[PDB]
Amino acid sequence: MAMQKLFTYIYEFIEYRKMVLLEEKVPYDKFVQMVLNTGFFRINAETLNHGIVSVFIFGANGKYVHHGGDMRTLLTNTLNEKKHYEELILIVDKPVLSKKNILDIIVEQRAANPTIVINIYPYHLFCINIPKVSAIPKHKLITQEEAQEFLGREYLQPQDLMQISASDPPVVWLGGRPGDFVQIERPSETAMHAVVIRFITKSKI
Amino acid sequence: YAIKTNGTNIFGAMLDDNIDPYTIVSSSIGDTMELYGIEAARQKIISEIRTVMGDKGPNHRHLLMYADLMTRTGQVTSLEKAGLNAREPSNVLLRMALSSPVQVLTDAAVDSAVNPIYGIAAPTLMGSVPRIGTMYSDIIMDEKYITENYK
Amino acid sequence: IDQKIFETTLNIDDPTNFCTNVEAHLLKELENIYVGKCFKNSFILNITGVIQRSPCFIMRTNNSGRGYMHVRFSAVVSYL
Amino acid sequence: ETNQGRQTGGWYCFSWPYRVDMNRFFQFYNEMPLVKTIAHNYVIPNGLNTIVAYMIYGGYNQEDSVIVSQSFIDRGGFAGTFYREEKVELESDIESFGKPDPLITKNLKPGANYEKLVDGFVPVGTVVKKGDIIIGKVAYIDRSVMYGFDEPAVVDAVMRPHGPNDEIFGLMRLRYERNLNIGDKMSSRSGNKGIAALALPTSDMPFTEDGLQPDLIVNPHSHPSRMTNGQMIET
Amino acid sequence: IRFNTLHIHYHTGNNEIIRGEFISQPGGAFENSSQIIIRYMTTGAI
Amino acid sequence: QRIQPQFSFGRTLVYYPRFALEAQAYGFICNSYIAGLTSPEFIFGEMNGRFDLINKALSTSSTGYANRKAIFGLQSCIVDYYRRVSIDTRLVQQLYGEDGLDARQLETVRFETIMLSDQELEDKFKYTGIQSPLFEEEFSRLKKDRDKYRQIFLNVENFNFSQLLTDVRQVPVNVASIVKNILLSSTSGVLPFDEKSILQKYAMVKTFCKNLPYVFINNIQERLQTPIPVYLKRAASLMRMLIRIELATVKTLNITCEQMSAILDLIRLQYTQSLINYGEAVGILAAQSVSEPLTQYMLDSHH
Amino acid sequence: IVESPSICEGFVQASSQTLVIIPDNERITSNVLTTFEATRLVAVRAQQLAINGSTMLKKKYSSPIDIAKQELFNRKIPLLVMRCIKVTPEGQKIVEIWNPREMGIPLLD
Amino acid sequence: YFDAAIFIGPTYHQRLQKFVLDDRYAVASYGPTDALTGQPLDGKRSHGGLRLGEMEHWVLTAQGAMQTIIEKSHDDSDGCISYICRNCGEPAIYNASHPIYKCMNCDVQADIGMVDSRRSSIVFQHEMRAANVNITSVLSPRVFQPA
Amino acid sequence: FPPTDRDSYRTKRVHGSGVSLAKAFKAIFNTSVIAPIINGFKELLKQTAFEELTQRNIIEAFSAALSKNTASDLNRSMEQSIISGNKTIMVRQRPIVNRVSTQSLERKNLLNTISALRTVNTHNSKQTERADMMRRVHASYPGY
Amino acid sequence: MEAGYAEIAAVQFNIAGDNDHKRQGVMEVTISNLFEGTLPAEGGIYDARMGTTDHHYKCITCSHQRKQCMGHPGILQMHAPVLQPLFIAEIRRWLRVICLNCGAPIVDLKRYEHLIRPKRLIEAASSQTEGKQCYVCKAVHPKIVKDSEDYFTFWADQQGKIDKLYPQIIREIFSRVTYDTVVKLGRSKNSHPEKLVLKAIQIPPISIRPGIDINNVIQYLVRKNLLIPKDLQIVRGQKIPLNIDRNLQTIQQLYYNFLLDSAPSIMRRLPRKEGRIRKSLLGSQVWSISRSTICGNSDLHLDEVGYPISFARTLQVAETVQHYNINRLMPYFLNGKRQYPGCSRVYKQITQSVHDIEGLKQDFRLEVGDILYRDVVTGDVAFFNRQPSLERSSIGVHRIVVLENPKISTFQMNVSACAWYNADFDGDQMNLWVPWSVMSRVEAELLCSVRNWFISTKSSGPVNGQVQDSTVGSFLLTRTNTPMGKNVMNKLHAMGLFQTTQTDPPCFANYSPTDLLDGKSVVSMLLRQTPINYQRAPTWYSEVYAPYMHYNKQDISTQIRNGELIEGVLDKKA
DNA sequence: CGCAACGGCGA
DNA sequence: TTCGCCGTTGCGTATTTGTGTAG
RNA sequence: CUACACAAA
Ligand SMILES: [Mg+2]
Ligand SMILES: [Zn+2]
Ligand SMILES: [Zn+2]
Ligand SMILES: [Zn+2]
Repeated sequence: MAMQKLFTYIYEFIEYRKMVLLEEKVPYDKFVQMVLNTGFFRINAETLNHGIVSVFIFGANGKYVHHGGDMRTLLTNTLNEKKHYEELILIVDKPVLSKKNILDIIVEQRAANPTIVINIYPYHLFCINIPKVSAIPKHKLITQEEAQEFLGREYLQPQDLMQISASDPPVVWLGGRPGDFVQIERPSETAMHAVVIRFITKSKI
Repeated sequence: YAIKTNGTNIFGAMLDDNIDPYTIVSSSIGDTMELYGIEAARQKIISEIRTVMGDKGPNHRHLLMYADLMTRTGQVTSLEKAGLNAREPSNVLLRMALSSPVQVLTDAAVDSAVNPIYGIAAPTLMGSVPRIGTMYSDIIMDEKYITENYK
Repeated sequence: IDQKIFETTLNIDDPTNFCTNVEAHLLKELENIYVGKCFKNSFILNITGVIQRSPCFIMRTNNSGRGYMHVRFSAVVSYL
Repeated sequence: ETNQGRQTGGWYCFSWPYRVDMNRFFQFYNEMPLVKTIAHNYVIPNGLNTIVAYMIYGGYNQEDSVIVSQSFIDRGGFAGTFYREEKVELESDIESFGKPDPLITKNLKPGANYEKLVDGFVPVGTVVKKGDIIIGKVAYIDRSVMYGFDEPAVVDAVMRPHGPNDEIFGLMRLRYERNLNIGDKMSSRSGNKGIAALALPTSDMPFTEDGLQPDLIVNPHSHPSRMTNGQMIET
Repeated sequence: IRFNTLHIHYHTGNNEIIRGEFISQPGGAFENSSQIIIRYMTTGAI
Repeated sequence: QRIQPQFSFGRTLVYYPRFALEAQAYGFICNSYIAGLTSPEFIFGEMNGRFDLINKALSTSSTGYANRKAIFGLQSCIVDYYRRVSIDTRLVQQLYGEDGLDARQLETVRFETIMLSDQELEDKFKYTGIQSPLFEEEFSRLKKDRDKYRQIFLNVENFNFSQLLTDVRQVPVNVASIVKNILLSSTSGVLPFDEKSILQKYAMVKTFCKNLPYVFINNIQERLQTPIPVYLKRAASLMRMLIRIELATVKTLNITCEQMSAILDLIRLQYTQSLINYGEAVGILAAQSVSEPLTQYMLDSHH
Repeated sequence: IVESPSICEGFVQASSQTLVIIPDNERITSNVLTTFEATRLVAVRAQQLAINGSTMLKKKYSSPIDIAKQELFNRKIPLLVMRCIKVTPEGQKIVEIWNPREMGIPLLD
Repeated sequence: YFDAAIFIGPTYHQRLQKFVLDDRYAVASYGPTDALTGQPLDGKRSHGGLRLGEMEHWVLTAQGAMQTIIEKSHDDSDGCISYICRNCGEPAIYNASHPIYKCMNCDVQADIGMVDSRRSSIVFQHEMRAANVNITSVLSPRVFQPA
Repeated sequence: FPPTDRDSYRTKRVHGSGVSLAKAFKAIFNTSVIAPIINGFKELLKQTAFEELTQRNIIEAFSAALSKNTASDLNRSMEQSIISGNKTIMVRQRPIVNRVSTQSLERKNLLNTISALRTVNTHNSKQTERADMMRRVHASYPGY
Repeated sequence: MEAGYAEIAAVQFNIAGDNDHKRQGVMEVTISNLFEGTLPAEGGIYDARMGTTDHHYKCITCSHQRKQCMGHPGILQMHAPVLQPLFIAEIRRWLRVICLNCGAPIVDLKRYEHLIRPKRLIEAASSQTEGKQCYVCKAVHPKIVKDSEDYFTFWADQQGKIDKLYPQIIREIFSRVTYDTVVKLGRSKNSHPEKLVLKAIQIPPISIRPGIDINNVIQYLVRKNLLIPKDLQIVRGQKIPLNIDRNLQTIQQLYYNFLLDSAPSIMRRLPRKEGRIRKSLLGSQVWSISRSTICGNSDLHLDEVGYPISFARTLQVAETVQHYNINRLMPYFLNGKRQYPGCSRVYKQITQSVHDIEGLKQDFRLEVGDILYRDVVTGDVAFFNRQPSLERSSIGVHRIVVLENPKISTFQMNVSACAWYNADFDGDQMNLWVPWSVMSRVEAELLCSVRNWFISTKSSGPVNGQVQDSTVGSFLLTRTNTPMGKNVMNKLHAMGLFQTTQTDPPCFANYSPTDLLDGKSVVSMLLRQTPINYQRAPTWYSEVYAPYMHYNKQDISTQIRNGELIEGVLDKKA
């Protein structure tokens, strides 16, 4: 089921992002009952730069994913705590991604907190180990210095590169922000694997 | 032994615990793009075009050209008008040459579009000749050589 | 009467012979084209000298084989 | 074959000499098929019973080409007359038929012959070629008719019929002597199209032990994919 | 098409399920012909 | 499918009864062309032939519209001076065809080491004639190339429906053919053992493989030994691996050092002659090459 | 009230550019002429030999095309190849100037 | 003699009324042109023509030809010379023989450039201008090697 | 029951010359004889009284609309319906559809002439199912 | 002043307003008369100032004789403003976005700031904007309803009080709009809505309306504009007389039919397969080109095309006379149009005029810089093309072989060259043009020669080879056994196999007349020139025929070692 | 004939 | 209030060749 | 020039 896969792979996502957990991994039954009762499950992780990443796993039928008022209240209360808050990851069912009320709430909360990154993702983005999918080539983020020297050698601007959405599943698991560069090792049936660099653009939704 | 289904539900198959979720192959490019990304979608485009091509198909680099053209923006664009609008919004002359010249011209006029002259259709529609092929590199005269040799 | 900087692209109908002496031929051609005629709100009396030019690019949009060359030059003009 | 059986040259009309027809071909010699069908009880057969050798002969009949006997062409095989017409109206009293006067004129044609004209028309039986002027119409503004075709023609018939207002016009008939040329399309009754690629003299054409030689040499490779066994059985 | 005959067409999506076209000729070949169309819509109306 | 009952309710032709069960009623022709079909058999054959003619007639328009749309969507893709494919200035490919090669300059050669097991890889390619670690690292390089090829194309197998791994690839240069020709034209015969010659040949093949990605740049940067971009290093992977397979020590024992130098320069020349030209309208080439099989895909639709 | 001026009045033509020639040791393009480049060189040279007549070919040819082909093959062509790499938007045209007489000539035959 | 016996016999053959003398056509560099586009007329009937269509231009472009696209589509077609002011981007009025050097836009600051075009493209731009769409041609900037 | 087979000749009719020219004649006549003469009678009864005009006055109004501007356009209209074949032809400042389809008798040979006179034309896309199905050899064709 | 060489780098598209038309126009159209004698009426729509379509007069504006004159526009000062037909939807969108009393944007402008600029105004016009209260002037916005009859009439349904929004009223409403509103709506400064109402339209150059049906529409519009009073003024709710209303409607409908009708419009020449773009711009009609039926010629090389001599004397090659080629060009000049090879025209450098050779008896002097147009000769390069041109090889360059037989009018080609063009000899016709320019000839020889298309760009494999007669002939020649015994020939027939090969024949001096040579021996003698290694089973050996037949062991395995056909037959596979 | 904006009115 | 729906408009439907016929 | 018709590949 979506909840079980989410529970088993969200910590794989957190560890793949090179983050350490701040709480104890509760049992699956406790996680699902907390989602049903509270309406969401919160996971807090610490990045290598001591930033805080909050992963909110919203239940399908919860009150936070169909009424914009509760979503606004939750986001405001969670963004007012004394934490560094490098990024907020909100995980919802795919239909919630089309709700203009919740999307507008996310937009205004992002505008009100420009420093903080807030992203809303569907369930399927964390229901599998995305980097281990066979069809997905190995994505990797390159530093701005390596990208700058690549662009200088190629006489290119970042806007001349092929683009990749920040909401791309491999980019999400990488953690790439818009304006960054991601190097991709794609298999080639002409040259037996090739390397490409894509510019990360604004995330869809 | 594997299972070949009718209909694509990649997410549903990943949720299922009786099939390998890391080797799910779906014939649909939209599901692959939504579930896996633009690189997997480009590989899916290559595979689907190759399947359509048949036994006597073209070289693989032409399928690569198709798939890289359609996925260059990070989203799967088409070979229709909408794909040209997404990939070359400012190429008013090429989009006019494709189809609907009056509508493209009207939108260009109200949009104050600036059309750099590149490619094939844009230089051709202005009576010029594309800067490709024998005219990609421009020739300059060797002044030193002519001065020291062609007295 | 004062010096004014002008920008123009010439046309070189014999690029091979022109490049044997680019400076002399360029001055001759500039004096021929811009001798005592109005050009850009100025009468330009005579060419003082070329201050910047281009390689003799071969014309690309026709099969003539001719070259053009851009030349930015100084000259004395008669404004009134 | 249904398509090709209707473009076949032959006796396109039995009253052709009284018709001023355009782009019409009258083939002199027609034969009943040696293996006829019931269609020839009701329509005239167009074509000839050519002797056809199904063989490779120098590779000149590959990919639907046919090698023809130059002698068979010379003897009248598929030879005929091609017909064109030139109908020019007189409009009103302003225009008339006559040789333009070069001194006055208004718009005399440059490079045109303007000779070979009697009473405004080239006489019957006179060869006309390219820039020659046929039917001299003058209004004096020159409105003459130039020949134009790269193939010379012989004026076959000239008349001045009365239009449906008791007004005269032109309608001269031009005649072309059309032998079987290299590049002329031939076909069998089974639908096997062919372009005449090579014409060989009688001494260059293959012959059987008893002296039989073909009119056409047809590549055997035209058969296996096209399955035109009816032609094979008919032979 | 033959006249005085009904042409039932499962034509296709535009809220119309099926149509029946009948062209009626008073009895000759040159008399004025009036065509009736009997639609069956998705809404249920005939 | 067979002849559908189009004549009436349950009837295929006026010659066959309603709900006929015999095979001939639904388009089974028991006669050959030489025997001559009967009237209903000829009607069924005419149905088939007319269907083929209609297919040929309408596929032209459908494929022509598709081809024009593809041409206009792809025509702006032009190879630039880096051999990338770009629209104006925006990149479409980092390297054309991901190897930067002209489609007219490719040969299908076999990679011997792909299907070889671990033992037969040692037996055929591990050279034991000089107790040196150079040949140990050469065999390690060969084994690692084989493993990388296997991993990549096994993954390609995994994310495809029925795209099987093959050991044959299209490469600009057939190194095996060049080696064979130089062997044939060699004046000498079986070379005597020469450790210095063998070591020098191995070292020069290793240097040639290391400098192989410089065919994509020039001889100036090769002389200056400037850094090679990662994508250019990947583009030369297949040819590097083939050169290591075919110019291995075990297969170049009878090759003299100057013969191997000639081999390497011939390989480099052939590689240089195979690269796609600057300014090639490769989008139009792709549109044509993919539109041509679309006509045959339409023509084969009824199968 | 607003009265729209003509487009030409609000149109600034362009900034003139300065040719930035990449140094010889920094050129990254191919030292081998492309077939397009060699063909264009021979075509330009042959047309110029049609308008001029002066050549450095010891062997005499009766066709400008033959003279131009031999000049390219014998490394005596009086032309240069300029490969425009980048157009910097500060007003710089970055090019690589290549000498065909020192370049690798493609097959062309 | 051939080693194989050859199948030879009377097969009824038909001469299809497609004559190469009618089908063949060759035109020189001159003839009647269209009044509007300035291109040759259409085909043999009009005594001038034969069309290099869209697909032929695609094939010549894929070959990277040019200089043949130039010859055919400009020299053997409606190729002409356009004049653009380079200061307003609008077409200018230039005449070398009878000296005219002007543009109806900015007058004293006119820098007329000689732009190779086709009469079809000039007509196309005039038709877009007739629909009240202003077409301004930027023209390539002049480049100078550093002093 | 299945829908109507649009290609079956069960529910098809071939109309040629008789029906076609008859309908064209009806349409042209209603416009070039009845309506001219109606206008003539309206003018006669408007700019002239009644009960005083003789029998010949009616005959003169009758021939006025038919011996003037008539028999040179209806004949012309029928000739235009025969020749050409464009959809609409001009008949007295009003166009009507040309319901008769004709082709030139191309005398390539006698067989071509007979076949042209024996051709059934179906004068009305290319990638629909209808476009494919209506070009097929239908099962109702044999013998007809 | 030597207009320098220039190239167009970019093209900008903008809405043309009254100021643009006034500035660009070379005249103002005042009188509706067409002609004044043999010259066009000055002030009319045919005025020579706007170009020349006849050769009887020049342009006045540029003094060019028709061909060099590109045409010039003229202004038509309209007594009543008209809307721009191309931007009726833009006028409608701008109308239901701003208050029709002060030009203020009665819309949540701050709401539309995140949107992309092109969609901003469309979204803003998708809002309610009906009965909305203004801010600057505090007025109620009427409902703008597009007329259902024509394409250009607007109403303001203000609480059921419908009034016509005449283009003068719309012009005032749009003039009250500030540039800040236009910028904040995602439009540009050059896209101000005031441009959408045309006081002075542009009369197109005569170059685009030549011949004395589109001119009828312009003449009608001019003469109907003369009917409107010069100082006609309309304000909101004027209730003008019906006559003026009809005249205004007819003028606006005439402009709409002139630009966007369906006489064909200006904008109806653009679309479709036969429109301006696809027919005149993306394709072209060309001179110096030939077309004829193609037939087969086994004696032509694969890179050779047979050209009838009649076509070789029609198509010409432009040879500029210089010192290095005067002696070679002399025979062409002397032959003239009388004998082949000859010439047709000579371009004089010091005259700038061409002269036909038949009339050039008095010249007899070829100068350096003269251009001689000589006949096509054997060895010239020609472009061969078959339609449809689907592949890269559909246009290839062949060496011309002139067929001096006058009875041949076909384009002869080798049967193996047909694979490039997907051609056969059942009636196919092909275009052939001979490059005459030096540049095009150079590039035809070096770039477009059919040797470059031997390998498919599509499949990366070979395109040409033996077809039909040659495939079965290779099989018959290389098969081991014939029904007569071993497949051997004596020395005379082995020699005769090489008679028409057109290369250097091999040596048979070591073979006696009595000696017997296998077919594989002579094949190897041919293949030794280009030694290759080949080992593959032939097409002849099939497993579907293996249970039957008796396959000869030497026939079912083709092997070539350094050009020696060791064994096996040569057929389709090889 | 199909495809796709669209933009106005029901939700 | 934000979206579906639905008439309602446009756009487009291989290429290159010939011959007619008429308006 | 705008239909339309007949044809070719
Ligand atoms: Mg054919
Ligand atoms: Zn200006
Ligand atoms: Zn002019
Ligand atoms: Zn207000």
